[PDB]
Amino acid sequence: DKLKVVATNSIIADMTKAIAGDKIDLHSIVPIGQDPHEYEPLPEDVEKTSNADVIFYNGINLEDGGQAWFTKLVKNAQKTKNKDYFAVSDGIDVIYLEGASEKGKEDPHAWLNLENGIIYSKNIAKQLIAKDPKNKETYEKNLKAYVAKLEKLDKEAKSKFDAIAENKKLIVTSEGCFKYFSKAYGVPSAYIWEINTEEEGTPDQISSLIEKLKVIKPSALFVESSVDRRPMETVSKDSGIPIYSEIFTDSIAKKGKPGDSYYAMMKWNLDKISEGLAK
Amino acid sequence: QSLEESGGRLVTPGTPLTLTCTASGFTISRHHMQWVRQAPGKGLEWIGLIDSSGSTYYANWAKGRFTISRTSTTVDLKMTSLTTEDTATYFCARGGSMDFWGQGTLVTVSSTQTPSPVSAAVGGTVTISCQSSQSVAGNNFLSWYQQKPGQPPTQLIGATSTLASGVPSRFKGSGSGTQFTLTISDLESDDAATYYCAGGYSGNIFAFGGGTELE
Ligand SMILES: [Zn+2]
Repeated sequence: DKLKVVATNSIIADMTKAIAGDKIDLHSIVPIGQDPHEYEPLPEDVEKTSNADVIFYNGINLEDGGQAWFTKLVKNAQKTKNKDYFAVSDGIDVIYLEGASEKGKEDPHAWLNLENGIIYSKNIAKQLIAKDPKNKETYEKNLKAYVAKLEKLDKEAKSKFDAIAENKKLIVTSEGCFKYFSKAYGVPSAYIWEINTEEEGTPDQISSLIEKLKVIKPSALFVESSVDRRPMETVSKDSGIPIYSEIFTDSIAKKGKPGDSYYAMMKWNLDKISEGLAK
Repeated sequence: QSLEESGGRLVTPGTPLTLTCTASGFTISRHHMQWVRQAPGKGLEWIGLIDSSGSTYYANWAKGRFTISRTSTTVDLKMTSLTTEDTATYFCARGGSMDFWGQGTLVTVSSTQTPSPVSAAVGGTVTISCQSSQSVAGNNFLSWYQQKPGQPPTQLIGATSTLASGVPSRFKGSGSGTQFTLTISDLESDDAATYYCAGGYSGNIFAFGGGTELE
């Protein structure tokens, strides 16, 4: 009988594929392209969750809020934390949402720091080995290869942006999801709205970023695969700074497209963001 | 904040027709949308849903005669060949729990879950609307809806025990697996409505029970 695994988003699901391979039955709740903060699970997701031998969720205020979907899911399914479902973010230095609006809440976009993605993967393989010790061999060899593949990319991101002047190191995305990236890789970031729970693209939010750009003008703006592009397109039209590239934050790309995995989305993000900020 | 259906009209059998659910005050790109019909006098019947990502699921009787598509602002229901038995009011409802519904558009064509009772009645006390399902649902995907006549359904309880915003604890939902129960205490004059029930199943199929009118 195959181990039944449920991941909450395509990032976590892809991390689990990289470790488990063909040895598990994997279900991803939030489909590719959809927002993982406010996605509403479907009956098939409730069913596969209740029959899951292990569930992996992000935690740190992505889906585990008080009135959030995952908390309702595991409560209604009567699952126990650290026995059935596990937060793959356990063990990272948390960064909180600065906005006085989101008082005290945590920023969930930890995977944008590659070292946290390694922590995510280590937490995934830890529980896969504990519940399916038959395949401890394969989980460890895939984790070891995955961690190394991510470490090389991490060492690359540490010096990817050294050629760009400090007055032009600004990653501008629609959502303020780059906090862990900025801390880890020395590139400040700006946004329209801080988290997808807020209203996305108000005239004040747009006009504030317009003024922010006048002070620190980057060569390029960016837009996420999982957000409506019209807010960032208004900022781009008004500021005159073109959006250099689509980037990947809260979701991987569809099967077949560039960035259709966590590693590929990070290499894509490093490639495109370094390219755009140059000119 | 609002859903508005359009396109319904009176047609002959075999006439194709397309209905449109237009959203006002929010975007559809991040909500599941269901199409539900209700024949005159008869009860609520689920047709299908379009998942926010784009997947489509339909009832087993659709036979491919009803097709759902979505844009950033509208959801389409393309009926390819209408029969007189398709005479109904066609609603769109948002979300997996069908939180809020449109007013409905009327289509006239011209020339499973069983609630044990059809009716129940008290003055100011307590009534029970019960539910038997053929198969288990996820064990908790059951929802209760109140439908005052000539109005869209209002959702009362989602997930079988969880109240919706602004519904009193007076409405109590219980049950698990196949048997579910809606209990209404402190009965009021405007509790008079036909209380329906909707379950979600494996394969993302939804089904309403028959009515349970209340006095
Ligand atoms: Zn996000």
